[PDB]
Amino acid sequence: SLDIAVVGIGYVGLVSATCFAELGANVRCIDTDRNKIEQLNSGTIPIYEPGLEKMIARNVKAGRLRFGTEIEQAVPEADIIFIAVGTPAGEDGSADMSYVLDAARSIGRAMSRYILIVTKSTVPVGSYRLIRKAIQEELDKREVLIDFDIASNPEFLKEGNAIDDFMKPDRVVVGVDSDRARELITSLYKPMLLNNFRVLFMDIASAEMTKYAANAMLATRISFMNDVANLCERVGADVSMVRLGIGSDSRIGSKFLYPGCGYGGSCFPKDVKALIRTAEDNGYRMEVLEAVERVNEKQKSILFDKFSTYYKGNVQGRCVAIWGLSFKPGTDDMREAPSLVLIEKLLEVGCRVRVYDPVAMKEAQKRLGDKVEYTTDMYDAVRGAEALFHVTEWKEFRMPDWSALSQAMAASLVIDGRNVYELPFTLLNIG
Amino acid sequence: LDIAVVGIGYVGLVSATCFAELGANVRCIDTDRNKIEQLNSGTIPIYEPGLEKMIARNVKAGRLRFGTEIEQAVPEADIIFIAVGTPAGEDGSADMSYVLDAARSIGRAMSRYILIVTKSTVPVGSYRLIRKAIQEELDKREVLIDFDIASNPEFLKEGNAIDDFMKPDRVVVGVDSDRARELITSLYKPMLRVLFMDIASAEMTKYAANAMLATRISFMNDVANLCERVGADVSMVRLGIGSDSRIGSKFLYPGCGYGGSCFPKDVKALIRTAEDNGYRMEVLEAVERVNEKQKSILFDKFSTYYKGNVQGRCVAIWGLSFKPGTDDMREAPSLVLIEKLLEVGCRVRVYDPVAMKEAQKRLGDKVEYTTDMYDAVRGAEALFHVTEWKEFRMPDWSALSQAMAASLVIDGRNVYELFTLLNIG
Amino acid sequence: LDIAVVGIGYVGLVSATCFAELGANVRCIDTDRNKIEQLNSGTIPIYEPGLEKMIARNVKAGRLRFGTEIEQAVPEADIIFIAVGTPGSADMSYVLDAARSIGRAMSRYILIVTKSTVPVGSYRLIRKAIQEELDKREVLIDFDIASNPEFLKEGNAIDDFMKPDRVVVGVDSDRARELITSLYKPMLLNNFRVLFMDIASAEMTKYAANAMLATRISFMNDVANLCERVGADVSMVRLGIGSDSRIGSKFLYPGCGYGGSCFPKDVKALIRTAEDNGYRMEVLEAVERVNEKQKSILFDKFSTYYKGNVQGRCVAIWGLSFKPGTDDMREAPSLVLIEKLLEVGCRVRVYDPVAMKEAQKRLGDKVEYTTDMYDAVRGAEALFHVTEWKEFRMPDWSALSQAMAASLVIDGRNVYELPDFTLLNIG
Amino acid sequence: LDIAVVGIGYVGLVSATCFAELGANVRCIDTDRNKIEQLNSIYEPGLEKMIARNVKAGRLRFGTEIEQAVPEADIIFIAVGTPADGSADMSYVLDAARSIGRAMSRYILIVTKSTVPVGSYRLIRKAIQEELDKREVLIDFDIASNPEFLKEGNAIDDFMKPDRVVVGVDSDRARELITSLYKPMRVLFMDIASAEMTKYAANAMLATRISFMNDVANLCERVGADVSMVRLGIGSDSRIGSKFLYPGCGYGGSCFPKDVKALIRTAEDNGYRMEVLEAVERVNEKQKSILFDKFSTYYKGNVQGRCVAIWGLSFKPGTDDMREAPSLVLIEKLLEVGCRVRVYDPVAMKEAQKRLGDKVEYTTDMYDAVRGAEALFHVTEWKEFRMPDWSALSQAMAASLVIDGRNVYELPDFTLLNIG
Ligand SMILES: O=C(O)[C@H]1O[C@H](OP(=O)(O)OP(=O)(O)OC[C@H]2O[C@@H](n3ccc(=O)[nH]c3=O)[C@H](O)[C@@H]2O)[C@H](O)[C@@H](O)[C@@H]1O
Ligand SMILES: O=C(O)[C@H]1O[C@H](OP(=O)(O)OP(=O)(O)OC[C@H]2O[C@@H](n3ccc(=O)[nH]c3=O)[C@H](O)[C@@H]2O)[C@H](O)[C@@H](O)[C@@H]1O
Ligand SMILES: O=C(O)[C@H]1O[C@H](OP(=O)(O)OP(=O)(O)OC[C@H]2O[C@@H](n3ccc(=O)[nH]c3=O)[C@H](O)[C@@H]2O)[C@H](O)[C@@H](O)[C@@H]1O
Ligand SMILES: O=C(O)[C@H]1O[C@H](OP(=O)(O)OP(=O)(O)OC[C@H]2O[C@@H](n3ccc(=O)[nH]c3=O)[C@H](O)[C@@H]2O)[C@H](O)[C@@H](O)[C@@H]1O
Ligand SMILES: O=C(O)[C@H]1O[C@H](OP(=O)(O)OP(=O)(O)OC[C@H]2O[C@@H](n3ccc(=O)[nH]c3=O)[C@H](O)[C@@H]2O)[C@H](O)[C@@H](O)[C@@H]1O
Ligand SMILES: O=C(O)[C@H]1O[C@H](OP(=O)(O)OP(=O)(O)OC[C@H]2O[C@@H](n3ccc(=O)[nH]c3=O)[C@H](O)[C@@H]2O)[C@H](O)[C@@H](O)[C@@H]1O
Repeated sequence: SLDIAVVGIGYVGLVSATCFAELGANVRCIDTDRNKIEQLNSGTIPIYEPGLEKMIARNVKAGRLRFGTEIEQAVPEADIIFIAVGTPAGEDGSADMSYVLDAARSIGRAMSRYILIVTKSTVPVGSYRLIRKAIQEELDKREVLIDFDIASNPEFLKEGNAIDDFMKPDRVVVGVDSDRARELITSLYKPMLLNNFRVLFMDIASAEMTKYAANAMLATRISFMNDVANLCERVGADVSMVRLGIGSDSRIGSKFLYPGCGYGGSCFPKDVKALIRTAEDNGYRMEVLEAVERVNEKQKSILFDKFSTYYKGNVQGRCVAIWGLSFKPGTDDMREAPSLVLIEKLLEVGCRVRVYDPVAMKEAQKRLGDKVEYTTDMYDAVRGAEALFHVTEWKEFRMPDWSALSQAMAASLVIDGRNVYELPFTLLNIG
Repeated sequence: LDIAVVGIGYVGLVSATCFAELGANVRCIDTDRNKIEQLNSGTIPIYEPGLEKMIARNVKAGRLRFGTEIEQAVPEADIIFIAVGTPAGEDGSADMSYVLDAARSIGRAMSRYILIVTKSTVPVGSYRLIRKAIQEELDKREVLIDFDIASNPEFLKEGNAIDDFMKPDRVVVGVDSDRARELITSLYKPMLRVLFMDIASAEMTKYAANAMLATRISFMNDVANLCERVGADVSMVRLGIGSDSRIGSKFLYPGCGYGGSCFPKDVKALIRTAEDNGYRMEVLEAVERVNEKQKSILFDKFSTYYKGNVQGRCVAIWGLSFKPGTDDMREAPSLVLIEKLLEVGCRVRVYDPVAMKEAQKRLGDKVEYTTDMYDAVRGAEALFHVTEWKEFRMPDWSALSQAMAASLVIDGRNVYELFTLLNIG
Repeated sequence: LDIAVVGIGYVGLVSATCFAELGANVRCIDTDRNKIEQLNSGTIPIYEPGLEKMIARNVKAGRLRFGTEIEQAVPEADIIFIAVGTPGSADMSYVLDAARSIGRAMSRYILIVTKSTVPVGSYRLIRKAIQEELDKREVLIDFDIASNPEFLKEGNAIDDFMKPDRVVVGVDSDRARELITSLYKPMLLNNFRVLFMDIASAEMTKYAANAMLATRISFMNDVANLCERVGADVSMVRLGIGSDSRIGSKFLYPGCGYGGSCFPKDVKALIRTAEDNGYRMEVLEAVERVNEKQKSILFDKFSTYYKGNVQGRCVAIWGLSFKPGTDDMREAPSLVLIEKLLEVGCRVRVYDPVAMKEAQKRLGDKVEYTTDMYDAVRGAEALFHVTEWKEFRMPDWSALSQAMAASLVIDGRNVYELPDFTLLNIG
Repeated sequence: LDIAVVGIGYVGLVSATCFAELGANVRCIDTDRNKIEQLNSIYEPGLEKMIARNVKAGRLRFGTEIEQAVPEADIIFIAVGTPADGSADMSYVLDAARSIGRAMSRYILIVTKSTVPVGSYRLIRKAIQEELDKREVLIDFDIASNPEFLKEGNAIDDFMKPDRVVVGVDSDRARELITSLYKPMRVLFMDIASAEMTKYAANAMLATRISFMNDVANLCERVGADVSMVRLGIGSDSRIGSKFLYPGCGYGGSCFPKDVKALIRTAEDNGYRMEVLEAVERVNEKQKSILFDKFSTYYKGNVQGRCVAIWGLSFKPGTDDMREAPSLVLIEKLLEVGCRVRVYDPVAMKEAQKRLGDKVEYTTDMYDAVRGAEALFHVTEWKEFRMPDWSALSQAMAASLVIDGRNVYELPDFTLLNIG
């Protein structure tokens, strides 16, 4: 088989460790957070990633998945170790490499024999050199002579579809600088990729850049379509028709062209900013990406502007309802969510904000406390509301009872940030 | 069906010819007597593979005829297509004079119901101006004749237009009446993926499509330029991101920029449309800026290589057209490179298998026109590969090195693996 | 919309639950009162990925309710789906029973949509059955009938339903088209890929799609079996042909045959429909012959390897369900293997992550049920890998070698490449 | 690279010409001096003009002597025909192999692009080696398989923009050399036998789809379903795909009929019966009788002396090729029962005359064909037939009956019969 260690319990580490176990590997998944580690082991933590809770539980029961807090205990047990720790934005916008290098030093401190270290974390081009050096310095301090290889294997799964994205990926990208790493990685993924061995091998630097360019291009599709939607509004065109009209060109493709109230999540904002910053360090300005960022920042302001413009600037103190708080459907994650930008402005003007999300309300309460009203379901939310904002397109919002909404609301006004509705109400949307 | 098509650029000529191929009776019209004259004698006014032969058989069969008079075509036609150019106007706006000219001729000549379909790339809302122009001529003549207007944008590439027309990824049609919808359906159904929408949305679709493709290129050019500074391989990065089905693997090639008669003008026109409406298209303006800078990269590589010492050097250029498979040199990256080489007093030898006459019209005696690729490099201290014509793909490196004064190749299209080779990313 | 769905099989349960997840009010009906109680309470095990949790949340939210009386749900429904069983002649009694019940309860216009796989022309009998009940009641009420076959596969049912390649709908009225459009438009955010056709063509499409899938498989099994004899690699062949965009890369995997109720049922249904009309489906008859023979291949390789002397040998089987992700063993290749093993007197140890309770219902004490994949192989002289559950993918071969009496693996799904073992596979 | 290509059918001529267009120095060889004289001075879009520019530019040359081309080439392609006991005729391929062996002066890579049965590469090596042996010379060489996937009449596009390139090799030297050839122009490397099998399996799968759809169409007719709607309904499943699902009056051409048969024969020689393919073949043979039978049934068996018209003779649009054409089965049966047959094809009429002589009347255009016709058969879906003037047809015909073997027409007076 393989013995695999994974460092990190973010989506990436948790999903990857769990899926490798599901595939028959013996896996140890490690993190510094002892509380969460014990809860993952016990099955006492709410998990909203579809299928993940049961997949963890079955692989723990089967004895193929174990959770721990000590990298130094896992290293001598593993044939391959994946660094899948966070790379959040640093104070100046560059990728914060502190957690990645902490893991690398721990690996070097505990190494007992040859091991392959694979960096799955999103790390700037050249990072593999810093990781290698950190590991080697620890071996030197120890005065030991132990062989190892490093590789890059960025992850491309999205929150909300993580297991399917991991188990049936469009491709797997792998940066290597050795035959040994290529062989070991081939043998790891060959049994998984039954349709076609679609592992793309390349040099390490190129694999690291690939992750940045991918997320940057996705963000660019979205900001591009946002600018087009906003223009459509002024000239009397229908952006959903335009989307169909251009996505049908096979050179463009039909996915990730949805305009709306912006992209959120931790990843696109942090990764676009880090790539911009890597470029600046090298004397280069990334003008397309700078524009994509500016557009997205403005787009997160539009829902409030629609609401205030409908009411001709008279919105102080009104009651409103919001459907959707998470940054996208299928998660409790609210990092960089457009909902928070809307909420913050609504609070500045003293609105009474009633919120509902099928999963993210505990996270919302962690962020907002008593500043908003938490409601039991979508219909409870709209009681007495003078506007309804549809911000995150969870499936339960898709087919509302408009009659019931109209009876419950103070004013029959819906502002759709995700362009899902057609009325049988005044409906405002993007484009 | 009896169809008229106005215009004999690739859009009008290819659509007219293909409609005839499919069994329609087609009259294709233009104001240029000389070009029509050549078409009547079996010579095409454009460089389009397979076209002259397709015309020949369809003229012989009696399904295709050419003319210079809209007013004689109109009374015979069930549907007339406006497919004339909409080049950049003086202020970057789409020049609508040719389109409205055609619209007015149609209104002068109309005798009964006709559907007018605009295939020309026209700004959103142009259908309203076109209807008004037609109505005004009907009003002058004091006649009472209904008509419909539709948008059917073109997605053809010069040089591969027949294949693009005959096997399209989709057909986009903007209509505002059932009668127009039924009539266009009956035209396309014996060919075929048909997207019906309102007229404004069809007009916008054409600009948005062209703008997204330009966007892909400028995006990849910024990535390529960064790759160079950080030691990543942009060919591997292209493979790595294009393999995601959300992005796709086509139209991701970095190089020395985009040119032609379509992207620069359509991107400009869309940015201007925005400005007229008090909106700034931020992504597109940045896409435009990146592309303008990218057309300077080849010369800058050359100059940096010779450490700024370039005066009086002989150089050779492979490729002059803005892309392979055409004589078209509008906004070509080659012209930006040549302009700069000339400014610093380089001796410039050029070869293109198709575009040399067009180059000669543009440059006169300023560059040396050579007979073949190997003839171009004789005595050269730099070879620039600017346009990726197929014949340039497998060069004899011995034959080159022993003919050139210096074995330097600066590849603006990332086709070559080995001389010193400079490339993009 | 207020929607009713009759039937609590894969198709009925998944459609009902997904419609409620999308915000509709849904009543889901079946005669089985015990199972209906367990569905409302969230107390029946469900191995369809995601389904148990989605049912529970929609029940709790009040969008999904299970019941036993169709006649209760009809006056409250805008659309009613018939998704009951139609178990090579089709038993239509369940569909027509539902149709009659609808006719007895109808108070106003309703659209009746048949999602069950039914013979071509069934819509005419369904309309006639409903009308008889209206006539008997002396009521004059208009209604429409439609066909909306289901294309989901077991093990991926929710994703298949929520993000389908297409939705096929047979209709004969604008009112029905408009109503069906209003149901699906909100779901299909990427593009509206509802294909409207006449009702008979929608019925035929369901059988023809499944029959084409079966045809690809039997085609590749004949190619794999030839590959063994001429020294070609069928995995390289699959890549070689699947890369032609006119062919495509999906459902080309040769193996120990196709199972499940659906492919055999639907291939046979077309064969029989042809015979009923003086025709013969020659390609499909061959596809079925090839599949029958393919289900003997694993045993034949085992016997040949031991030169026909196999009585009294212990063997182990990994995988019992007809495919991974279900407990469903209907027409499973595992059962054909097990039968032949028992017919020659081999001792059979079995393991499947999910299907062992079903296997015990089917086999009783005929085979030994084991606790995990490694327990299964203890003392075995051959290991058959029949159903490619993921936990089987990366085995500890040394452990297998130590536990087994002989290191022989016979792989009916072409997943393994050896790192001491002998590996036999298909092509 | 210096490349030689042996064979001047569309496979060899297109491959040779496309290699030259891409900058290679190419010598293209055939045994027929007049065809080579013509070329230095087939029906295929764009190929005439591509040959001309590459001959002028001195990258493409035609010759009759393999012997002269071999010591000049880095890579030689065998691209001669393997026409149909039913097994593949290997005589042309082996002739080329022996000539290469007779001429070799140094290491060369021999690439077989001809469609050849699994294991043929062994015979090819043996043939070349025996010649080297006869000469008592010690020269190493490699052999590879590189099957072609070109469709007649869309061949340049198929070559230049292929879905994939398939290469069977048994040496790293061959792999590097072939990689160096294609990279400047998605390449699947495998062992040689798997490459040879891939070609047969691909064509057999395409045939299978057709016969599958023809059985479904014929059934649709009997149960009141519309096979065009069924085609859209099943091809929209991404597992199936929407291309190459068109029922009609059968597949023809040289390729599918002979390759299906050859594969069936390879299997028999190996003690295996390909039951799916044998059924596919049977269905297609019967399908080519469907048009005539629809005509005879329509007229209640009383057909002697009636005049009929046929639109389309070639096995498919875009070619003059009539090998195994459904039109020939239709015409032969029409002549048997004493019908008078008028034909029109925009390209294939000279080929038809070679096969039919004076047995049919050749006409000038689609309208001339239907004059006094009591049935019009649409057999090959050439584009000029797509928007007929149905009034004009009505007036010219003796009876307004159209029998469509390609399901292209919907009527706007006429009776239309079609397949499914
Ligand atoms: O680096 C990462 O970990 C991941 O980041 C993203 O995944 P994620 O941010 O979880 O989710 P997405 O589905 O990309 O959504 C991002 C945001 O874009 C928005 N969005 C998405 C698509 C669209 O067309 N329009 C649009 O506004 C979403 O609603 C959401 O707010 C990428 O999609 C993953 O490939 C990548 O692996
Ligand atoms: O390349 C990959 O990543 C995927 O390849 C296949 O996925 P796919 O070809 O999309 O097929 P599925 O939709 O997962 O399964 C469809 C049918 O094919 C069958 N199948 C799949 C794989 C295989 O090797 N043999 C085989 O018969 C399954 O049993 C099932 O009935 C595998 O089934 C997945 O485990 C894997 O994630
Ligand atoms: O509006 C039009 O009539 C046409 O404009 C373009 O066609 P065209 O400009 O002829 O040619 P492209 O192949 O799109 O090339 C445009 C430019 O981009 C460059 N390019 C193209 C692709 C690429 O990946 N990278 C890149 O630098 C080309 O070399 C060329 O300079 C579009 O591709 C057509 O879909 C459209 O119909
Ligand atoms: O009519 C139905 O209810 C369903 O029947 C099948 O779904 P199902 O039988 O549940 O599952 P499949 O994944 O199609 O598996 C069928 C069998 O084929 C086998 N298989 C599948 C794919 C393959 O390439 N090779 C192969 O042997 C599988 O292992 C399994 O035994 C169809 O795939 C669905 O589209 C259809 O809706
Ligand atoms: O047409 C359909 O059946 C599918 O269309 C979309 O699916 P898809 O375009 O494949 O996108 P997903 O993978 O579901 O989502 C990708 C990203 O796009 C975003 N998205 C999706 C839909 C939308 O309207 N707007 C939008 O921004 C999501 O928030 C997510 O971040 C819907 O999101 C699916 O729920 C639906 O089943
Ligand atoms: O071996 C070869 O050289 C070629 O054989 C065929 O090409 P070809 O026979 O020239 O033409 P096809 O377009 O495949 O048509 C074959 C026959 O099938 C019929 N056909 C095709 C497609 C269809 O859906 N239905 C159908 O009846 C056509 O009318 C024609 O009679 C294959 O398509 C090529 O990929 C292959 O390279």
